[PDB]
Amino acid sequence: SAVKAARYGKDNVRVYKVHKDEKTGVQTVYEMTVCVLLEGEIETSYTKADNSVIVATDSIKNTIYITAKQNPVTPPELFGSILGTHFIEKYNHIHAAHVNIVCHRWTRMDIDGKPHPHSFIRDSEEKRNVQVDVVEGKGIDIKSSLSGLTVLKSTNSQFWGFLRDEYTTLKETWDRILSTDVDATWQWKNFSGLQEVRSHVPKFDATWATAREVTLKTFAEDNSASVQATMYKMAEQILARQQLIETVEYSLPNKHYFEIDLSWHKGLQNTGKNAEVFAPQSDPNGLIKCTVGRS
Amino acid sequence: SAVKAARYGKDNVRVYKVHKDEKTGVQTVYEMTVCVLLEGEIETSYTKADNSVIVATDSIKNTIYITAKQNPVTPPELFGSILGTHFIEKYNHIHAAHVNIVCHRWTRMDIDGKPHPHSFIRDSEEKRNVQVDVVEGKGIDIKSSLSGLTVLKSTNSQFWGFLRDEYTTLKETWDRILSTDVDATWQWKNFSGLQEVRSHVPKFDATWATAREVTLKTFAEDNSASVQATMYKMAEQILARQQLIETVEYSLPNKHYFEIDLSWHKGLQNTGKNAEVFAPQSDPNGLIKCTVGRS
Amino acid sequence: SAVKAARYGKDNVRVYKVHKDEKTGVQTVYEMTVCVLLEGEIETSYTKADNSVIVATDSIKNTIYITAKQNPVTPPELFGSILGTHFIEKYNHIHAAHVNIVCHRWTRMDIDGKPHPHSFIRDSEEKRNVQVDVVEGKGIDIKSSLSGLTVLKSTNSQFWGFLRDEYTTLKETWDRILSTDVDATWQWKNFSGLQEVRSHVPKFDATWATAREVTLKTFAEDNSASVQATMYKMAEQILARQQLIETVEYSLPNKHYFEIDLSWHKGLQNTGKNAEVFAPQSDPNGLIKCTVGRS
Amino acid sequence: SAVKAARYGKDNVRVYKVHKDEKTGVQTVYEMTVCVLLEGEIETSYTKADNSVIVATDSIKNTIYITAKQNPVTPPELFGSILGTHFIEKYNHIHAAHVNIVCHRWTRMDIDGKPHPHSFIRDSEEKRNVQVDVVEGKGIDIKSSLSGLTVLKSTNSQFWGFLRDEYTTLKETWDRILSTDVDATWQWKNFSGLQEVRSHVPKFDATWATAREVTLKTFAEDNSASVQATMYKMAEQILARQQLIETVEYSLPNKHYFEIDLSWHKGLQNTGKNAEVFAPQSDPNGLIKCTVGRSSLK
Ligand SMILES: Nc1nc2[nH]cnc2c(=O)[nH]1
Ligand SMILES: Nc1nc2[nH]cnc2c(=O)[nH]1
Ligand SMILES: Nc1nc2[nH]cnc2c(=O)[nH]1
Ligand SMILES: Nc1nc2[nH]cnc2c(=O)[nH]1
Repeated sequence: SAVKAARYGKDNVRVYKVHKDEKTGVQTVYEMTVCVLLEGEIETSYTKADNSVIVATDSIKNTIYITAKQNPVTPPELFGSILGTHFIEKYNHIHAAHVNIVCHRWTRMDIDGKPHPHSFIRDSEEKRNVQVDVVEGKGIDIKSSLSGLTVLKSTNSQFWGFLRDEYTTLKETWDRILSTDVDATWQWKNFSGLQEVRSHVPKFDATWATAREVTLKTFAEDNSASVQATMYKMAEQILARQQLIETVEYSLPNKHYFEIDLSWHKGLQNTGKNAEVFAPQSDPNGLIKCTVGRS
Repeated sequence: SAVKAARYGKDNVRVYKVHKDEKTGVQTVYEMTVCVLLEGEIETSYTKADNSVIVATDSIKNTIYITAKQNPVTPPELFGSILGTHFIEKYNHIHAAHVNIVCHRWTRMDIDGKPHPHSFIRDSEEKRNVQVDVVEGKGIDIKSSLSGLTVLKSTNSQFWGFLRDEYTTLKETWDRILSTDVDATWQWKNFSGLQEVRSHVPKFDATWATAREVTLKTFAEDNSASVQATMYKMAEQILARQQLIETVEYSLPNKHYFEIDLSWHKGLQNTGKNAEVFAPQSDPNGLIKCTVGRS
Repeated sequence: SAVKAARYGKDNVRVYKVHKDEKTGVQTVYEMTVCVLLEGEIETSYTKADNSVIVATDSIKNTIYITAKQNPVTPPELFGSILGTHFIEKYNHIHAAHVNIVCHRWTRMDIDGKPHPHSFIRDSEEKRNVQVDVVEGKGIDIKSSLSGLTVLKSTNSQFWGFLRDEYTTLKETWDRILSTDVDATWQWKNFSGLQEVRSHVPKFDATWATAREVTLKTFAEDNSASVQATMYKMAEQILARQQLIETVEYSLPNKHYFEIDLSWHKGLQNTGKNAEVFAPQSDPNGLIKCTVGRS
Repeated sequence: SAVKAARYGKDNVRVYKVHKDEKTGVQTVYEMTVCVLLEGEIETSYTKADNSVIVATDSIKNTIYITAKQNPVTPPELFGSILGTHFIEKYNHIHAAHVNIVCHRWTRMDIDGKPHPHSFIRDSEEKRNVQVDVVEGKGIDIKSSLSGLTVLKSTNSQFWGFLRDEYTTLKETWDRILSTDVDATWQWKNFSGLQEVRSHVPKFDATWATAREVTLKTFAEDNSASVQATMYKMAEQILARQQLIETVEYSLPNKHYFEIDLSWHKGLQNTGKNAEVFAPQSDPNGLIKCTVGRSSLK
């Protein structure tokens, strides 16, 4: 046998960092879950039980804290690159680092129409993630995204003209409920090193806000008959507003709402134009994926 | 042996309702999970295997759907009362109905700084619930609540002066993080019947908004060395602002954030006054409860 | 206002203990999640923010570990009584201690047809729990239970004879799938103190086994048209076999499996006597409860 | 801009099938969750909102049910093949079918020392899965695995001799607790088509049982200084017991049990040789992976 591939590291490392302003007295908090996986000349740890090439995962957890203490944790795209570079630079035998970061929401509270200096609320289970691959000699690869974004539109969505055969029973519709969770991922053009990443810092937070805004707006305004076409319009706008992006990827898990026919009960009308009460379905669910690039 | 208590019904009944305004064309959606358990002279289903006294759980389901279609599903406190009343009025042997409703958040999307007519977002995992108890010849008991409200304050929270013995290792503190999930419940005075509940409708949504605002404010502004003291303050205000309320119950699971001593590494200062990076703890967690009533 | 009720303590405290047999060298492991809530003269901590009467929840945690170290953690009924007793006896202003324990399975591995001395496998997600209420001058109250026991019988289950009205659409059946999670609890007669509990120790593990065996046996053998009737028989046998038990309580959340009509496709027969493929339903579900006592 | 990649289908389709032996009266049940994703000339559905090329997800669901009714659902490897094949063979514009199947346990109950004819128990949250990729003109690729296998050994596990530096605080140990959730996947050699998969049907259940056995036994008996070394040995044996296997992948999440120092309480000894009470840690956790293949050395 032979080791064709190997990674290892620490997962689920929860980190919280606070920023205090001595002047204004305002405080800002950052909470995220980090995962670091290493690659390199560690083959013997598997084949010869040689631990000498092993940087303890516990030490990888230590490095994460230490790094967050000496560096800025925002934007996550930067912090990830810093954390990733450290490993391939500090350890001669390590040649790849894979960093995953999940950012939780801690939105500043508004008390009496005013932003509180030190109170926060988790206003959503929506996440801002980044997957940064740092490979020796090959620069830095970044993949930004947002997930856990749940949306619904009560009308202005249709579905007809689809293939029909001996396996179809679905009835075409010109009005229906469209609900889904949004997983959007934008891949940045390869970066040569930390210095290049550092120089584009301003673009990160901006592009994210751009991705979020485009998604919501397009979703809300688009009177579709093809979820596929809807997400394609979403990817176009993103690619157009940010030149540094190489590809945009969407993954929309459809959430179905069934009509309930109650006519059997005193001629109760609750279908088609009279549909008012629906039964949300936990499963199954449609899944539509999409990767869009430049011509 | 003998049956001392029995209940049965349908759980996890997902429901969705949409209200359309022909005039403006603005739509509104409601989604919730309903549970209905029944009580009465049904012992024989257990003892003699007699089903004749059993109202099918599938029919309880049908009923929930029908009820929603024929009535207003908001406020929940009202809808719950109607649904519970239905069973004791339609069945001779049914003497009590216990309805549990969980309302999910579908916040209206703001596009271009203007509310969208038919697009929604799940802006939180926070819920608004109700527990209605309809008992023949004893009125309707209603318990309202809000849960899943997660907050954190980076300062202005202390803890000192607590009991100290041979089992204590916790050091006193005058500045720490305070994070928790909020579970607040207010119990209304017993209503005589559907009519009376219908007469106080406007107080349900208002009392809920009030309970929410007081919790958020008190938490944010109170600088106490006692989570206990803070929650009592919240209950006080709620009881003072709504006379129709008998008791207010709070249950706060204290989520801890530990200081990370990094001194062992090049004398890095990250404790006490220099504490910037913390480690969130998934478990365990303090749990503080409290039921406040009137003198 | 006035404090009607108050509790507080530590929750989700994970504990693991290993017992090494000094003769054979065989190791047995125990793992469980503990929760401890205290009651007593602590009102002032809420009304006057007086922390002097507060035993830190951190100390509560510490006490759990220490107690586990100096005492046997099995059976959980004993360990819960020891832990509960400690708090009311060590603190004068503490009058009640509510201990909840969840036991996780760590089944010994059989390797090559022989029990391994120190390797375990988490076979089920089924738990064994205990709730122990230790109240000063009122003895020790113990509620044992098993939960998370999932079973299914493809046949020998019926449902017909139930009530039928204008809300009924369900067809009666004489063959159907019965699946459900099992939640069984057995209340022990009130115990005077730790001394009494200790003397009845051998009865705890035994009865749990009995409850589990009866539940499984009855469910599999009973050919009934009433779940309610099946659970009652379960309760009966448990009360007959153990006199120290006062009441048995079952809570069965049904899991439905619908037939799938496939006649629209080449007249495929998949209903009634030809039903082979079914569609498991996540929700909603029927919930049947029952508390049985002695005449 | 342009469409680089595109898939779509039905996810989380729960299925239950029962087999009744009219002779013996013994019934056997099967439950699984299926996911089917399709690929092909469907770019227009994105670029020009053309649903004409779209096979409704609802119809994909119906198809799973029909296929389940007309064919065996065991072993999963076979069923996934039968299902993926159907799509590329029935739709000219559909070129690839990605089928994911999760198998839920329903173990027959033993009552009074004998197996019950129609009663089962969910004796574990452990699962048996398969990922089948049917591509037009490329054959059938199969990835079988087992997951959710949680194990723990209270001793006979060590960790010393690792790299130490200014970021290191961990102390060396010669006796510790080793617990982990096992995730094992074995890739089969490419199959030309359905007929070839059918011929090998018997190897599927046999290899699954071998992988599970090898995993448990090795975990139990190995006294290794590294989880890496222990998972390598497991892969070795599996590759050695089945020649149709090309690679074996292992993903082990080391769950930690920390010692608790109680000496601050009357000098109570609870560390090292005296350790009895441990604190299980929910997070974070170590994560070790590795893909083992066949050597080129003769
Ligand atoms: N087995 C094992 N234990 C560890 N503990 C900390 N790091 C490691 C590692 O790489 N392997
Ligand atoms: N066994 C059983 N099946 C049901 N199906 C619908 N309602 C019921 C009920 O009360 N018991
Ligand atoms: N606020 C608060 N913090 C604690 N930390 C430890 N115990 C307690 C308690 O009772 N209240
Ligand atoms: N939008 C949309 N709705 C569907 N409903 C069933 N299949 C589909 C699909 O592919 N797209």
